[PDB]
Amino acid sequence: DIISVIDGIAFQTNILALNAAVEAARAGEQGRGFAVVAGEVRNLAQRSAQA
Amino acid sequence: DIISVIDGIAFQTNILALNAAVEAARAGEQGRGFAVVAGEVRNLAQRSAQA
Amino acid sequence: DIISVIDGIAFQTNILALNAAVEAARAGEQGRGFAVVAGEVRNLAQRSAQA
Amino acid sequence: DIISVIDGIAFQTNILALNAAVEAARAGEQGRGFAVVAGEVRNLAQRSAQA
Amino acid sequence: DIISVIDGIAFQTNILALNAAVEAARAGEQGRGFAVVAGEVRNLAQRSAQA
Amino acid sequence: RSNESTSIRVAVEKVDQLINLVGELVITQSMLAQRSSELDPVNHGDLITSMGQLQRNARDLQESVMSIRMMPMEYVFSRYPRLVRDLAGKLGKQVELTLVGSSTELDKSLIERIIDPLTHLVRNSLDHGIELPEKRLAAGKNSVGNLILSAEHQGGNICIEVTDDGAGLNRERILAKAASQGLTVSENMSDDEVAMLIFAPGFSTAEQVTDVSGRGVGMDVVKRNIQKMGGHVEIQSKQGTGTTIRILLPLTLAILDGMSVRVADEVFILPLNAVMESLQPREADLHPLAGGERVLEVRGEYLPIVELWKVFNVAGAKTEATQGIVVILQSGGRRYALLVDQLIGQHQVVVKNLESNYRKVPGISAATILGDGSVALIVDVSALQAINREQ
Amino acid sequence: SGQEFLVFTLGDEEYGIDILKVQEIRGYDQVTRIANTPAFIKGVTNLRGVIVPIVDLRIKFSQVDVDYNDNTVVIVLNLGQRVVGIVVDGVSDVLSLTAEQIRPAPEFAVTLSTEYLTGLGALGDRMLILVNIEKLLNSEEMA
Amino acid sequence: SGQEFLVFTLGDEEYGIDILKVQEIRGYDQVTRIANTPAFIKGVTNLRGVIVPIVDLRIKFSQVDVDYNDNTVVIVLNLGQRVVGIVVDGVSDVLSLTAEQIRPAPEFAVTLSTEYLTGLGALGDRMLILVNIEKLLNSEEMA
Repeated sequence: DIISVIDGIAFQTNILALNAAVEAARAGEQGRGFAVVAGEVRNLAQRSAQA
Repeated sequence: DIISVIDGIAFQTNILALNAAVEAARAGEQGRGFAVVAGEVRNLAQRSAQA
Repeated sequence: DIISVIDGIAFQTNILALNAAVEAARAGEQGRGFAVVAGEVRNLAQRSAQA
Repeated sequence: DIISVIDGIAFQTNILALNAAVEAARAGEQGRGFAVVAGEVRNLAQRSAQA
Repeated sequence: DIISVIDGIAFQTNILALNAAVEAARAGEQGRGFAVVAGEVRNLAQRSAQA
Repeated sequence: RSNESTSIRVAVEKVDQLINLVGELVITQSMLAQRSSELDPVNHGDLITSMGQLQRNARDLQESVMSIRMMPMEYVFSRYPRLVRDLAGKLGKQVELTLVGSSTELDKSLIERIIDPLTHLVRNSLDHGIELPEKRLAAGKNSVGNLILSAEHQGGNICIEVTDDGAGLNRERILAKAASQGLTVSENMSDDEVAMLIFAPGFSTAEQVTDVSGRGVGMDVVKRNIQKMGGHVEIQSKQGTGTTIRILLPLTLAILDGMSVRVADEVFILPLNAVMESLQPREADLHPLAGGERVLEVRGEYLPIVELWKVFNVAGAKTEATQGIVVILQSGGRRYALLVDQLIGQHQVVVKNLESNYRKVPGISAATILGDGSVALIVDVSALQAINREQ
Repeated sequence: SGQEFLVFTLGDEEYGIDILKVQEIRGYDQVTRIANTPAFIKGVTNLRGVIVPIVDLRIKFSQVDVDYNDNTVVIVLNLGQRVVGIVVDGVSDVLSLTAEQIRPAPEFAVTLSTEYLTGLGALGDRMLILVNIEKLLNSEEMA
Repeated sequence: SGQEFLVFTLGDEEYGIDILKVQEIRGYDQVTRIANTPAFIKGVTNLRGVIVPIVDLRIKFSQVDVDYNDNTVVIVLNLGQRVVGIVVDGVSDVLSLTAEQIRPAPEFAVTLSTEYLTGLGALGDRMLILVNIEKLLNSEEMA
């Protein structure tokens, strides 16, 4: 039951983490910092989800 | 062993979201798009970590 | 005797946690960063003292 | 169980206070006041965690 | 044998982390953040090396 | 009507005495400030705090005494029209002098030694540089010249440039004259670099200096006076374009910014203006070199690695670069590395000439003293630049 | 870096759009079915007090099968003049295509999708079908 | 936006002051008694080489029950003409009172006078008494 919740929480994290890169694209090179963080955070969400 | 990895991945996600949240609300009114996303991702990281 | 020290230090932490938020709000836009961090740190002091 | 919670709460306080010191560093001389409070809060976190 | 390797790797980490602080102060106001960050990273290397 | 004021006659000797009093004051607080940092912060808790407020006020009063001793640059620029508007009509030319940045100031002692150097540059432009009106219109250039004497401040320095739109400094003529006297030259040097080779003994804008120019003053003598004042000189000219000569002048020559490096017990100091970067090279960026030496790869370019312990013969030093630290230096355009054991940080020490009781030694330029009391030797970057060339 | 895009998968093929126009990504929420509209337009939803008509791109191209499980998500757009929603099977990731990677559109008798095909992100082996989100929803088939 | 104020505790009652007039906050420190002065003034303490007198607001209001603890806090101020601090038993919480929350002073008898009070800060079930520390420390009695 908890794994089913972690899978859901991990799935939602990919949604919010995905939007982080969208908002960072508006800033351009200035928002490149959040792009790297959003890229890694989005990857960790998949690793935690697949795990 | 996997839970130990998910625990670390879930914990690191909270650290990355924390730095992004602090940088978002660091200064300027335009730090709303990054503060909201960073706040939600940080909350899900704790829920996934405690889970 | 140790809990009495932790309880006292927990109370002092709440005072110092709010002192940063006081000077933070007084700085204006440049202090919004410390206000967010000081706000969460203050909550931990209450839970630490309540515990 | 409560000591284990206070240990975690005291640990999270160090992470939050750690980001505050890093923020004041990037700001330069415009964050010396918060660095003293941030460093002091970190010291109390170690005492609470050590205690 | 591993402790001897950790001591060697930790030694380089302290020297490498030290160069970051020197290069950070060389830029002046454009490296105040890396000064405390690099100054703290090298501190952890000394504790890890000493430990 | 904004605001008015008045002034009173003050002897120059009295104003000069202030520089001596504040001079030792700035030098005294600098030595004491270093001791408070090395010692524990307990007893020096509030002392270090008050030192910060005094460190800034100490320089504010110093710069104030100097500013009161300086004079507007317009007073110096008011003498050039006498040589431009007059010599132009005598030789049969049309030259209009333009002044930029008249609000700039300059020390009185520096005005009593920079007029003739600059006066010689303007005299050469009105003879060899600028041509006749007919020759200018033939090449599409305007008939009337345009001599510009710019000037502006620069933090703790003063910048003065002498831009000209004359015929320009010839390139092939400088290489032939510089190579004859035994000066290293090459075709790779751009037009701006060859212009810096007119400082040879007895030579200026033209080969005939003593014959044309009455006063025995040229680029070789001009640079000599600049060294006595502690300034620099730069030239950015090109054939068929113009000519520009920049001259800098310092304001305070008693503190030198440089990092304190340690090499087994003994401690040394390296100037900060010459230090570029620093890191810990590993096995993935170290190659051998002819003569039992090594080179450091920095973004493809393999710079020469100079061991600091070999020059001073320091026993027990970190001969291996993987254990010690390597800092990238520079002196005269070319860069070069330097091996050391451990670094300390940036510290503004006070220069102390060693010639007061002995003489200069190879590899050292000056010295100082730390907070404890030990003497710190300031390594010379100019000497190390010549060691790698022999390797 | 070059122009950024937002590539999303619709089962098998891939399509890229201007990430700057994308507002926020959400899930497959409830919608109001409107029989007056065609088949490729499911319904509308209320987002921030604005009627955001949802669109099913998977049905416009006439694919094999269309699913509506939890894997399906929605991407809120922002055309300035209106806010339209599009249904997607799943987003891939955010990339940054350069001038050399973006290839020109093909040629054929009928215009077909060329009305909005801004380019083809030929990222080595992975093929990207860059489609202009503005001209897509504002084309004759969608208008 | 509403006017910001710094709230603090003094045993049982609660008061507030303008945040702009406040400079910093720091724990209690040793002071120096002045020759012939009121009882509500503890003394003067050094601060960055400046004489900053220390006044106890709890004793100034003339209360019945007075207490002392090691957790005392002193709020440093920065008035337009002087730099005098104030002692408080413990800070409360920074607020942003609006035009409706700032009510006039009561009509009955209170500790201070009408001129030494800016208003009343309403915040749920916690009535705050706004004190005009500016003119209070710079009044005729303090000069």
